[PDB]
Parts: sequence; C-alpha cells; structure tokens
Amino acid sequence: SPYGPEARAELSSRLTTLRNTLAPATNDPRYLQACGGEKLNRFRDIQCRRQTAVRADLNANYIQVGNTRTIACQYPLQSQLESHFRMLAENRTPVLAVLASSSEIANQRFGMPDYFRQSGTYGSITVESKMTQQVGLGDGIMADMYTLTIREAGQKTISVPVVHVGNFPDQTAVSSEVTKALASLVDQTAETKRNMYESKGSSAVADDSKLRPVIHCRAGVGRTAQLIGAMCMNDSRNSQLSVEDMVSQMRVQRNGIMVQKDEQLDVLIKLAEGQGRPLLNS
Ligand code: VO4
Repeated sequence: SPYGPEARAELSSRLTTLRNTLAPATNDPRYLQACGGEKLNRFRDIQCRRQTAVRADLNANYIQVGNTRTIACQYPLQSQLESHFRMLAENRTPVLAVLASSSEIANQRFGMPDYFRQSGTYGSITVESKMTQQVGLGDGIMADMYTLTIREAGQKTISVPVVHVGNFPDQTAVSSEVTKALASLVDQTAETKRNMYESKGSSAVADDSKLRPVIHCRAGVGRTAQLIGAMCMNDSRNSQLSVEDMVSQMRVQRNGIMVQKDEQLDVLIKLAEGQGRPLLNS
C-alpha cells in the first residue's frame, strides 16, 4: 500500500497541482525578473523564486529540504560568470556539483561555458582550475574532480572542490545506485571542506546562507533535483521527511519544475522505499 501504484499516483497528483499553482505569470512577483538588460533565465519557462534568490543577476536559489541546505542553479550564462564565481566564493562553497555532461558542455549551441575545467579571468575575478581525483559511481559513470581557486582583489581567496559527472547519461535518468554513490561523494567532499573552514574558525559556519553545496545541470531542475533529494535522504536529521515534503519544498523554493521528469521521481521513490521513508503526508 505505502509504495503501491495508488500511493504513487496520489503523490504525482499532489505534485502536479503544485506545479500548476507555481507556474509563473507575466512579471510574477514570486519570481526574479532581470534588473536588467542581460538575459537572466537560460530557459524562459524555468524561473528563479525571488524570495530565495541568491543574487539578483543569477538564476540560483537557496533550498532547504528538511534540514539540508543547498543552492540549486542553472548552468551560468557566459555573461553571468563573474557573478557566479562571486556567489561561489562568498558562499565558501564546500562542493560544486556539475551534472551537465561533457557532451552537453561541448555543444556550443547550448552556450554552456567550460568554466570549471579551464582557468580564466572574468571581470575582476581570476580563476585557476586544477584536476584532482576521479571516482567511479557505478554503471561506468565517472565523477571527475577539480579544485577552483577564485581570486579577486579585496576578497579572501577561496578554493572550491568540484564534482563533475562528465559522462552523465543526458538522455536518461541515472539509477538509484548511481544517485546514492553521487550523493555520498558530494556529501563527503562537502564535509571535508566544511571541516577545514571549521578548523580555521571561519565566520561562515554560523551563517545560514553560507557553506551550501551548489548543484547544477543545464536548467537546475531535473538531475539537480534528483541529487538534492538523494542528499536530503542521506542526512541523519531528516527522519520522517516524506517524498511529498521534499519535492514540495524544492518547488516552492526554486520553481514548480523541480524534479522535472517522472523518471527522476521514480528514483526518489525507490530511495525512500529502501529507507521505509513515507511517500505521502498523513
Ligand atoms: O571571511 V571568513 O573565511 O574568516 O568567515
């Protein structure tokens, strides 16, 4: 009963209603509008909740699912790179997880700058990329890791660990097993980096808005949301948080598309079932 087709249909029904309610109107007060002149949204129908927006010129949101705090964003546009790097630095980002594949990034029609595998200067910010480890996730899926060192006069220099799933199967969903392995890697990477900041006595440890994992694919609503859901299920503090809760929270805090595909919701359901975690509220 709890994970049967009836329960799953009811979950989908509730989530579909929510998506409709959250659909953006013209000049919607709930969503971030360009401020302005440059393109803000990579996709016109995939918008950034205003009240949880990280920066006025980025499509990026603070998200809290149960107790788990992250930032979900779109792949930054070329014009957004300086702002994106400043976001990463100010957040003392303990991990940046990029779920757009190498094939997607290499497709120049998609306008996705190769900002983390190359070094460069973006306005006042200079970034150095270094290759680190490579971790297999299962099914031949590989996480390539980097460190991004972000330098800017007047700012403390920040190094950001990057987890890039270079061969993400961008046509299809990754399995629950691969998702689990990825969530574990991303969480572990973040824990190691956060610990460094704690050991140095960083003031960012006491700030709700900082030390958040940053996760994006192309739009930051599909693969991104699947990973965030898996990360929240890894969090010891989230007992009894339902799948309905998780997805509703992602949607209200970013946009109604979070967990874009039924295929992605299937993975979250499987992970929840493995834990005896409820699908529905009440
Ligand atoms: O600006 V701090 O890395 O001392 O929180």
